[PDB]
Amino acid sequence: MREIVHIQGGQCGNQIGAKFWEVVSDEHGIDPTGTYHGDSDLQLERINVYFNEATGGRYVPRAILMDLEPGTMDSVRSGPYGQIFRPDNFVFGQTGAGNNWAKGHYTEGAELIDSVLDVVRKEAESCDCLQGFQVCHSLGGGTGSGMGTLLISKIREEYPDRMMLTFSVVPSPKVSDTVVEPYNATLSVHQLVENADECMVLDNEALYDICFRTLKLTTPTFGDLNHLISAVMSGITCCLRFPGQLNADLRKLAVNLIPFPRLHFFMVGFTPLTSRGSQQYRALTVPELTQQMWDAKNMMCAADPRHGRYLTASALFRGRMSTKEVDEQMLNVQNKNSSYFVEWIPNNVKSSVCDIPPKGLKMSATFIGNSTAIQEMFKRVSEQFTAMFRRKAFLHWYTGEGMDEMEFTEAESNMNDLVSEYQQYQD
Amino acid sequence: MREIVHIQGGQCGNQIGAKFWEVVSDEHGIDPTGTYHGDSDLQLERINVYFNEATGGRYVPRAILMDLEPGTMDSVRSGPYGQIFRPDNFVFGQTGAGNNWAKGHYTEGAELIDSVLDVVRKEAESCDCLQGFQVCHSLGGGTGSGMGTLLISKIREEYPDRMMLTFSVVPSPKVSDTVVEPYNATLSVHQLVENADECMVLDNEALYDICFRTLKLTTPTFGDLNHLISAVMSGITCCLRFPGQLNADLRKLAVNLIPFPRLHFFMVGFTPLTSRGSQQYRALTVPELTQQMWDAKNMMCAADPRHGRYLTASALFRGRMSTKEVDEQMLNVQNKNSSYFVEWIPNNVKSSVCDIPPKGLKMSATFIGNSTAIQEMFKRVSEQFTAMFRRKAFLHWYTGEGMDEMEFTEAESNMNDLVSEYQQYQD
Amino acid sequence: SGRLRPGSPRGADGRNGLYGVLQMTEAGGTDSWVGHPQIDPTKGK
Amino acid sequence: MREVISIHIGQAGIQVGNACWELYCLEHGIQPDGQMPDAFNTFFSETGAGKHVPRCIFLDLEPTVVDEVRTGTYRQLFHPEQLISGKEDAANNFARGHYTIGKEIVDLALDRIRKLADNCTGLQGFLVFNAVGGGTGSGLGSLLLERLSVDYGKKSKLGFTVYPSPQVSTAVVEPYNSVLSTHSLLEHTDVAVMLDNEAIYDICRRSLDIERPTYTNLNRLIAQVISSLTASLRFDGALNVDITEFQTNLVPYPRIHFMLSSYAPIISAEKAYHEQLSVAEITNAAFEPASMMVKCDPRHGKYMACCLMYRGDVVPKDVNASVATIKTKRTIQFVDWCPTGFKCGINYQPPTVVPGGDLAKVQRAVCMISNSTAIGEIFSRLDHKFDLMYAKRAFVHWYVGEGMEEGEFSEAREDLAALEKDFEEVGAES
Amino acid sequence: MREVISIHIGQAGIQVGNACWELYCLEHGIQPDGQMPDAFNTFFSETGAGKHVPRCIFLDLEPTVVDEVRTGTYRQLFHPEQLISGKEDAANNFARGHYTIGKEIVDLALDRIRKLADNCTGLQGFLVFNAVGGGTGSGLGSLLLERLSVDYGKKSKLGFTVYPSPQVSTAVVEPYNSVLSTHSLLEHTDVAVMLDNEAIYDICRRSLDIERPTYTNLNRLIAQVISSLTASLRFDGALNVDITEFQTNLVPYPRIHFMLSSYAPIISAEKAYHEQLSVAEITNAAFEPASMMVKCDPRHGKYMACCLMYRGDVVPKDVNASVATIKTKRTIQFVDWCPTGFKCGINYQPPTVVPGGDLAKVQRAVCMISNSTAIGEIFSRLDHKFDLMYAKRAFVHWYVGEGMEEGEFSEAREDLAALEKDFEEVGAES
Ligand SMILES: Nc1nc2c(ncn2[C@@H]2O[C@H](COP(=O)(O)OP(=O)(O)OP(=O)(O)O)[C@@H](O)[C@H]2O)c(=O)[nH]1
Ligand SMILES: Nc1nc2c(ncn2[C@@H]2O[C@H](COP(=O)(O)OP(=O)(O)OP(=O)(O)O)[C@@H](O)[C@H]2O)c(=O)[nH]1
Ligand SMILES: Nc1nc2c(ncn2[C@@H]2O[C@H](COP(=O)(O)OP(=O)(O)O)[C@@H](O)[C@H]2O)c(=O)[nH]1
Ligand SMILES: Nc1nc2c(ncn2[C@@H]2O[C@H](COP(=O)(O)OP(=O)(O)O)[C@@H](O)[C@H]2O)c(=O)[nH]1
Ligand SMILES: [Mg+2]
Ligand SMILES: [Mg+2]
Repeated sequence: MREIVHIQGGQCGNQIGAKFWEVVSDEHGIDPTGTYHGDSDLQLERINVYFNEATGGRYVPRAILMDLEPGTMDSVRSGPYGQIFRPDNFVFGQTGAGNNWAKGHYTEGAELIDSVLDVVRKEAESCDCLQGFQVCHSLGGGTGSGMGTLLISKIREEYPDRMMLTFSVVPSPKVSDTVVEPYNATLSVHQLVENADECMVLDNEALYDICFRTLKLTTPTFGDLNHLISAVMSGITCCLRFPGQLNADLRKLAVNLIPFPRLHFFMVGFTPLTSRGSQQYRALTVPELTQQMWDAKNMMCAADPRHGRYLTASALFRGRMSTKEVDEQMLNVQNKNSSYFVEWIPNNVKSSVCDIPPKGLKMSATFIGNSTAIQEMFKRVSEQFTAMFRRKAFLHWYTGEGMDEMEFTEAESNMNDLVSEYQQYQD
Repeated sequence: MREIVHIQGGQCGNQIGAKFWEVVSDEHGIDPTGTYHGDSDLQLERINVYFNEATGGRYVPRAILMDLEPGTMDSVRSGPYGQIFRPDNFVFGQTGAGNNWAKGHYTEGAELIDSVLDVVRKEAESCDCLQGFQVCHSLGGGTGSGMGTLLISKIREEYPDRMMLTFSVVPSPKVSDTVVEPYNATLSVHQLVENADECMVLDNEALYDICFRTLKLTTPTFGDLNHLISAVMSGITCCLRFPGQLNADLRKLAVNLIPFPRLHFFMVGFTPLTSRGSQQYRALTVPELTQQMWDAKNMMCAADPRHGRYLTASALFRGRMSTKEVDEQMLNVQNKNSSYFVEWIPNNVKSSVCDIPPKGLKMSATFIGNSTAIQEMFKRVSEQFTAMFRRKAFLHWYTGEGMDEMEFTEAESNMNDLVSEYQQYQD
Repeated sequence: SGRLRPGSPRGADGRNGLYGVLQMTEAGGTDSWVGHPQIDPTKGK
Repeated sequence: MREVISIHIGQAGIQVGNACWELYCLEHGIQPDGQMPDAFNTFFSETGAGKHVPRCIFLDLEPTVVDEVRTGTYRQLFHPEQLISGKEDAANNFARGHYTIGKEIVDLALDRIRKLADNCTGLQGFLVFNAVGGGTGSGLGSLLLERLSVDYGKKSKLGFTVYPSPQVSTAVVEPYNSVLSTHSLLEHTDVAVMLDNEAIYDICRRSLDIERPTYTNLNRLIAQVISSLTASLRFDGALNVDITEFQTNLVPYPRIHFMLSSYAPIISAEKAYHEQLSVAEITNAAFEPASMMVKCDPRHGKYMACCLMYRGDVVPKDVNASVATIKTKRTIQFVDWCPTGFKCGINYQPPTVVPGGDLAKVQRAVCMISNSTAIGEIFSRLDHKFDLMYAKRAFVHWYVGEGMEEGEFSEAREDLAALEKDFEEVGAES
Repeated sequence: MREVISIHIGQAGIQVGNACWELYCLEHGIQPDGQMPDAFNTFFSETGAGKHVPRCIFLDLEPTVVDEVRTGTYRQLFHPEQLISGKEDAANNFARGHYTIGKEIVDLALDRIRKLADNCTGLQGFLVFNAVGGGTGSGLGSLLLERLSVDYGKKSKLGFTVYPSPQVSTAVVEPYNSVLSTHSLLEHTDVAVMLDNEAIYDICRRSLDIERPTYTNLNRLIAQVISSLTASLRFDGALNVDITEFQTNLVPYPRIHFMLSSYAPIISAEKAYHEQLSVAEITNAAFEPASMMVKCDPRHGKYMACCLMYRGDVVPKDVNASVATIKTKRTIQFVDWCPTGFKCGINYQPPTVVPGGDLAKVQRAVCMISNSTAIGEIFSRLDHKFDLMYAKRAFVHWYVGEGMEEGEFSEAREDLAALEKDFEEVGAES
């Protein structure tokens, strides 16, 4: 009876969430038409976490699609599993932010958020208990970053005691898909640190490495990256949707993975990822997944975990398994490389067990890691912002929408403060 | 549960192990697909020594295939029993060694050896207990000689308490497959004396004589030659894969056969070699097995046993056998010709019995000999090296990768030291 | 009432998505590389 | 919905647009009468029962180029009164087209713009097609952009203007007309795209291997540049790029908005079967200096920002792989203050080929438009040639008589001087 | 992946290449149009759907031989821009091929290897074909190897080169071009193979039994020599040898890299039935001077290193026995400091007969490449005739007019002069 409200923002958020809602609907066994066709009573035991009951057995998701370009909302309704979402949740604009963080937040976003806030209030007050809010967006954009972080500010000042899981795709240091990546990202982090309770960091080049090195996929397309991100988000909330031996909901991971309130950026990789030619050769055991769990290449963040010590790590094992084999492997990794973990918080990595695995999987695990190794990623965005701000390049679009010079200095201020605190605990 | 991790290096090393995993799986009963089809419980009792259990009854060998030319991995994959290996264990590069020891050890070795040790440490840490590593290569080439000795020196630093069983195909006196055979051998033997715990010396010219005199084979291909060495490699570990009356594992033979750490090169022979015509005429008894064991032509090394005295020799008898003819025949070979044995060791020869014979054959035995007559094999290659080194022939290629002239002098200095040590105990 | 949606590109072998790759079905298929990342199966000598 | 109004000024605007609208009908299946046997909404208007009318006006003082469209094969596609004509042309004079003969026609033009603006729901931009070498495209072109800015504030406009070549000049007063034309291109247009004739001439002789190309061959492939740029509003893909997206990614400074253009795969018919069309090599062909649509060397300056309009069956990994190899090469130079310099946009429909055209059917396509500091030499050669003819007061008495006086040559000159110091100061390392 | 780029300079290079690419299509089933009805990666790149384009360039100053490829039966096979032409020929002038009319083509050339370099994954070597007798083969050949050295360092450029014969020569100015081109050939080419026309004339007369051979019949068996040594990269064998295998095993000193060539069963159709071709017999016939590609007696010198490439049903024991028979024989003499004088290479695929050719279908063939001390007798021959013409200063005003000065001939003479002492020093016992 724990509910989380799902909100998708921007082209990145709408595309990831559409593939995300396909997976959890496939996991819960509901057809794209909207009825139920699964063969287990455990699937229907907890559907209220993601679905609202409707007349005739229809299960409408708790999804609110919010964006600027109407082509994006036309894309999700055209594809499969696009008829499950209610059109009353299809709030959208016409102008398009054009990757302008100032346009999506201050000028244009005022005329849309008042419509979005009414919709998310409708979904919140319908359910009895709000576990939290799960939003998906990116940081380099302007539709999902400027307007998405505006939603985080307004929904936290009205719901202050509820969780906030943000799955954000940060800009890649290696490759730039837009020109205004550090302008949008540093302004988005400036809003997310005081408002978002738990922030998840994704990036495209880490998804591309997994699909080539581990998964060995010839043509990893645009939708293949979202499927692994979808596998992440179905793994975080495995305690809410399914019973488990040791329970770990969103607040369970909130108190465990967050030592200090500013340090909440995490990084997650999915464990049983193998190539199609190597499925029959590998033996799936608890030590086998654990070795793949702590490898640097299996992580969906380009931050190198060998560089920075782990403050706190969490694992969400799924399936029928021996509980100390999960436990002793956490003790096994604590002793083999103790320097890679932090000292003043002893016994960093700690786990949970759920007895319901995903479909077709005998065993799986979702690993959440709060490490100080993420500071090298943020300073890469920070050094790009400082290089561009000294010449004030690509800036007159931002100040044309009502953004003064002070907001960029404050955005660089706490960005350097955030990487200072991560570096301070690394010593 | 005494595991052996197998590594194959170079063109010759990949081909010798391709027939090796074909023979040892045929003894244990694994089909080329991967399932088990043996008719005895004892075959599956000890399969952990060479195979890893996988999901669905699949068995994967503890084999790492390494080279620099992708032609040979096409040869082992297209050949029979080539699908059993782990696809993750196919670690190699694309540049090709070009039969240069310096290139195989210094230039491209830096990028290759980093990835290979990750595969090897994965295989070693998976099993509970290690017995040793069984590597196979040649000393005339550069893809398995320079790269293999770089691996052997690196793996002995990581695991100094585990033995190193290496198989080397040394250059021929009569012929030469490569022009730089003395350059490749004298640098490789300079690395094998301090890293490899014991070496078993093989060569084609002794195998060619065996394939024509005893076997009477019309067309001995390299597939024919590979089976003769591979039949030994099953017989060395027969006490490990099978229970026996007098067990002798890979450390049993190490302390018995090796008086001094520098003297660890052996001349090897497989005993019950018969032609197809003479199968019915020869009666498989131990006394006639002993005379074929101690025949000079049956040795698979070109060094003639009549020239030098045996320091210590060992026999690995297999089959339903009683232990006087195991002992009296080894006693009779002492008293029949005591001049051919070292005086200051009483009962130089040695034997052990395993009661499980190979497939379809009643009696079998594998002979290991550590004799001082192998000095002329090292004397000849040292003689061939000093002729080329004085004129500096074929050296501008070797010094291109970064080998100075001092290392060639040090390699030759160890050859004269090693050939004098064998002559020291011969007198 | 909408937008023209052309076919999203599929490389080879009809790999529609990560359904088989994740949910452990249709194993034994071809891969991008087995050794060095440049090479691919069924290509070689 | 996504709506764009494409105005066509001067003879070069009509001839490019006549080829541009040839390609638009074949891409969306529109028969030339206007009857289709929702991608059409970007350039065509739904009209009653099975009729589609373009969202364009063909305005030119010269009647003979407009009347070719009226008697041509597209007599029924276009609205009859969209094709605004005039009595006599501007005679390659900026003074006539902007002051005397263009005043009575531009008032009829804004009436046409308002009716086309009310029909469309959400207008996203203006694609102006003209040439700065002629009087009508410069004089009336500057006049049209003045009234459009005050009538429609903060709304994007894209300028595809053909500039004179250093070697080939079809008229004598082209340096005079270009300097007066570029006075309006700074403060009014938000995006200006440089074009040049002799560079596209050089592409046709080498890539298309045609020995004597005509203006029709130049106009057919510049249409492919426009259609690749606007393909995101019509056809969706992995990474859509809006028209308003272009201004934020390609205009770092308000007076720096001139951009080069490049269409990467330009392959003739028999050439294509032998050629391996790959994402990596097409991206490498995009940055090749002879593939520039403007006669300029990108090696002289440094790239400020870039946008890559990918089309066809392109996986997003390969463009990611291609961009990484582009950054590694030392032959190109990026400016020091812009580490994130690439915009990538993938569309899932390959570009259609007109029957009888030189271009062959290709599965992939990359349109390369970049903001560069190498564009400064293109304005310098026009600046130096302008001051040579102005030194002895040649071809001034034509401009003096019809409205303009001697002062306006000075402010047009010194505004280009402010432009020339803008490129040199910004491109200089700090 | 393994691949080699073939480069053919000059009329001798193209005509061998016409015979070469005739042969390479037969082992891979490629029709002349280019459609196979995956071992072709060494020479063919899979382009599009079912079309293979050769990994070659046909560059020549004279257009009269490259258009024969264009108008011939292999029109559709080769890419049209791949074949490089020129306005005028070198007219057997090394100065024209290197300085005056050679620089304008080599810039277009290096852009074409570069695109074949990016298309291919891991390059094994370059196979360059030229003849030192002509100005195109010498001049453009000397330029092209120099540019590949500074662009692709330490890549094994394995060369096949045609040299003037003593008895029969086709041009007066051959000794001048041979000495000049050799000076660049020492410092650039890693592995070079010696070819001479009159020895193949004796081969066609004695073994193949043709009274009047033509240049087409010469290059048909030359292409068999090229295909046999590269067959190890294409098809798997017992003892494979790569391009990098040859340079580290047949080059004892960095300037002593002039290896001889020989072929085995050069046997006509009716001669094949009666001949008992065995591994021992074909090895003995390989080392005979009758089967040598170059008119030089190997009995005068010592074999420093020899490499045998076997194709077909070769059991490894019989080639192991044939090594012992040659070394035991007193007539074949080795140098005293190289006991390991031989290298064996066994491939499993027999050579493919060209239909309509003079060679017969044979199960077994051996390509004998040997590094000897008898090459210096060829270079003592070229040194003597070069000094004869240079004494009276004949045919020098053609060269010094076209860019060169007098000094290049003396330095090329001294550099080639040090070669025959180097071949004498390496042959003398110690
Ligand atoms: N790309 C392209 N450019 C053209 C074409 N036709 C003419 N031009 C350019 O236009 C220039 C001629 O001046 P215009 O701007 O066309 O003259 P105008 O706008 O008609 O002004 P008036 O001639 O006075 O009526 C030439 O220098 C060409 O560079 C064409 O078909 N395609
Ligand atoms: N083996 C072989 N040699 C040839 C053939 N054709 C010509 N040659 C030799 O090549 C020599 C000249 O080679 P090239 O440099 O290629 O002649 P070219 O390219 O025409 O040079 P120019 O005459 O200056 O234009 C002649 O002396 C011939 O001996 C041929 O078809 N096969
Ligand atoms: N993994 C993944 N990344 C995406 C997806 N869509 C967009 N992105 C990333 O988001 C960035 C562009 O953001 P954008 O869509 O313009 O944000 P918007 O302004 O909210 O629409 C690029 O760097 C992409 O890599 C997606 O479906 N999956
Ligand atoms: N028994 C056996 N020996 C082989 C085989 N292939 C090559 N050799 C031997 O290996 C030697 C050449 O070494 P090489 O393969 O070049 O070593 P590499 O440089 O590591 O590849 C020759 O003397 C051959 O006799 C094989 O399949 N079986
Ligand atoms: Mg006109
Ligand atoms: Mg010629």
